[PDB]
Amino acid sequence: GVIEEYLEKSKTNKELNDKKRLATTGANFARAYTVEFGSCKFPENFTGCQDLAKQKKVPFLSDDLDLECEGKDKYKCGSNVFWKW
Amino acid sequence: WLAYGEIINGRFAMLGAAGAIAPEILGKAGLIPAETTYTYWADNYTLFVLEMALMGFAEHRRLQDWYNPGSMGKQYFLGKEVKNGRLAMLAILGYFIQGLVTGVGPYQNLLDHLA
Repeated sequence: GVIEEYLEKSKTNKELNDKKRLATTGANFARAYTVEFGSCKFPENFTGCQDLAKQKKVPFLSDDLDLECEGKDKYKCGSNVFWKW
Repeated sequence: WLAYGEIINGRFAMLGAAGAIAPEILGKAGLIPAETTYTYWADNYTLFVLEMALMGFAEHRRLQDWYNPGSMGKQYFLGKEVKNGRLAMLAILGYFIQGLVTGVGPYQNLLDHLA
């Protein structure tokens, strides 16, 4: 009808947020775009090593296994049982 | 109907799906993971097993549109006998099970094979 605005474009046409800065979606991939691992590449290292793990999803925690080795520094403890070696 | 007639195709049919669940690896499901890289998935972005509609429509009717008559071809185009096969029906049933009822892709050893 109006004449006037059309209840105003940059508020009606307010889906100028199907473009805007909507890296609210988009650029949640292009930070994971570089994602890891180690990070990145190498060392530590392309599986497996993995199967299993950073990332997948899922789930699930996660840990696990001390962080390591308590035990398995040969064996553990330690300086380094003792225990007996 | 048929009967008896609907085994050979069942034969070839499951064979490929059974073939899916053996020569695979796999890679999703997920579940457990994460369920749903290439592009991401490239895979359209989400929900697209309805090409199957067309596709699983496009083979079976396209098989039978057969029938030798086959019409479906067409004009042109340029725009103990259940004992045998039916025990065979079982041993193909079966090794869906163990090929699924634990993980295959074991890959537990033994040694190593690549690596």
